[PDB]
Amino acid sequence: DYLRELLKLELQLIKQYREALEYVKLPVLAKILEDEEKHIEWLETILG
Amino acid sequence: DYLRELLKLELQLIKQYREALEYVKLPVLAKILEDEEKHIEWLETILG
Ligand SMILES: [Mn+2]
Ligand SMILES: [Mn+2]
Repeated sequence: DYLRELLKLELQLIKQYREALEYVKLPVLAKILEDEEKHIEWLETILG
Repeated sequence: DYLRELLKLELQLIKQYREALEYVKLPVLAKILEDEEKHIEWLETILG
């Protein structure tokens, strides 16, 4: 579950990232997004 | 403040990351940590 909990925060994280991106074209914001998306696939992979 | 709010979630994120790392030697967990740490410096840089 610890792993679910992180998958949960990350998923909460991106949304807020994506919110900013509805409004501002800030490439560094889009670049964090991309890592978290990676970050979230590893979680899913290791959750099975 | 939107930027503070993200700096805030990230900071909340790592802690939970670091918690797992007190217990488990999972290199992929340590590798996320590292990105978020980057993720957090960009925030600080852009917060000024
Ligand atoms: Mn992440
Ligand atoms: Mn991050």
